[PDB]
Amino acid sequence: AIIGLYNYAHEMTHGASDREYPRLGQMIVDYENPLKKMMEEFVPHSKSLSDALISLQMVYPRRNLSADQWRNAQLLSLISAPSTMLNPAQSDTMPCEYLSLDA
Amino acid sequence: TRIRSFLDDPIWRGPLPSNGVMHVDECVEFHRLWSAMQFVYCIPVGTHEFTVEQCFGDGLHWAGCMIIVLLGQQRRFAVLDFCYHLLKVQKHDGKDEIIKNVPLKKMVERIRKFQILNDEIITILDKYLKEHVRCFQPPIHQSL
Amino acid sequence: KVARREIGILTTNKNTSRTHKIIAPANLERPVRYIRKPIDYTILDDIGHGVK
Amino acid sequence: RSMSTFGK
Amino acid sequence: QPSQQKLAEKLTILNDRGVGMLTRLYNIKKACGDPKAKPSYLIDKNLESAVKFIVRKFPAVLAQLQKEKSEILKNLALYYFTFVDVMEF
Amino acid sequence: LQGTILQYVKTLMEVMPKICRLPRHEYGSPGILEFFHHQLKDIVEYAELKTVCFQNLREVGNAILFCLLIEQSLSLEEV
Repeated sequence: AIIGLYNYAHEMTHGASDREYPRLGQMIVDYENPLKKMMEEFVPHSKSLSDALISLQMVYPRRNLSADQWRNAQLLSLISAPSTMLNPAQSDTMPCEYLSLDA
Repeated sequence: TRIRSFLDDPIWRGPLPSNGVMHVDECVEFHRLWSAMQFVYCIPVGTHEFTVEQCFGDGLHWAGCMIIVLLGQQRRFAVLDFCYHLLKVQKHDGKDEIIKNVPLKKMVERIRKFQILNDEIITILDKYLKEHVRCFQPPIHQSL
Repeated sequence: KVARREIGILTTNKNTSRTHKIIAPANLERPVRYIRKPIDYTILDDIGHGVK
Repeated sequence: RSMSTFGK
Repeated sequence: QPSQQKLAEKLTILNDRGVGMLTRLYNIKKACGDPKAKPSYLIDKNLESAVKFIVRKFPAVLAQLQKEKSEILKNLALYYFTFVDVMEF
Repeated sequence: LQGTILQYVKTLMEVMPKICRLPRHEYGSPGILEFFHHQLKDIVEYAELKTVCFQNLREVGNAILFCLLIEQSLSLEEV
């Protein structure tokens, strides 16, 4: 309605549809069912996207544990092993340690 | 301020920690001894026995907490206290038995009361008591 | 004066002050108008070792 | 505002 | 020319652009989902007869509407070109 | 503090368990209560813990409370 109304008023004033309308109106209807459209659109992307997602295997699963498993590992504890309070907390995947699980 | 100057004997703070940061399992600081004492007075007594509060009032805890605060041990006391740990776990598993004639439920109910009291006192003392931070060195490459 | 001098030893300044509940900034934030501008792939060229 | 009466 | 595709720059700039588009779109949805903030034209009874025709034809292509043509260009331009930016994004 | 209390603090500090860990949640609260009972048995059984240690501490506490409370009364009197 918005896109349509604006364009109508544009060709009712300038005797021509808005330059962007034809293409814009076509996107609106094509992605009317967003995921369905994008599922086919991403066929040629599937290779690179798959590789990226699959690499999450080394992160997501171990970042998505339960409270019991957190207690077993004594997560975030600084006093569980008193002799290492000086040692720097570190992994070879630093940014993956706090990367949002929600993301 | 003047009372803290009365606590210069090395027994209060104890020796330096092995990890170069703080004591954790060792019982060589006063607040640890206080934790043991707290364990004692949290123990429920007979229905017709007098309690520690009926005998000493809050004065006992004002003293214990004052020593802890003046020694600057209030933070580690909160983390390492025995009773606070028992309360923490009991609230998790919700278990209730009678260990050595000590009804766990009543035991943790009393611990909670003294916890509320201790927090109030410590906060008040800290409030009236209203710089340099000990930093650490990152790992050094054996080369240099 | 003698009595007050005797109790003065046991005292120190109580650093208390009085302010307002809310203090607005000297200069309120200026309402910025929205202006459309195209995607520009060169805005990071001067950050680090850029590539023109 | 120092109080000289209290030895300040 | 894989060393001049500027992937790091393009990814950074588009990702930021994306959040901007989401933010703009979010506000349009909320505004258009609330008959109190929704554009007057989508509310006025005397016009719904026309809107129905424009939508049913969409994207293929009114007595009262004729008079307010200048008013429509002014008041919908914001939402319209927001959609246009979403397309170009 | 520098007298009887200090004496008893130094005494009980040796009666204290040299080390005492905080058992994992896994052990359960009942087991933890039993663990503490055993580790702190000599403190629990110390005969003069209340008649002397607690008593002396209560006196210090009351002294502190008196100072606090008396100052508050003085403030009301002054105002």
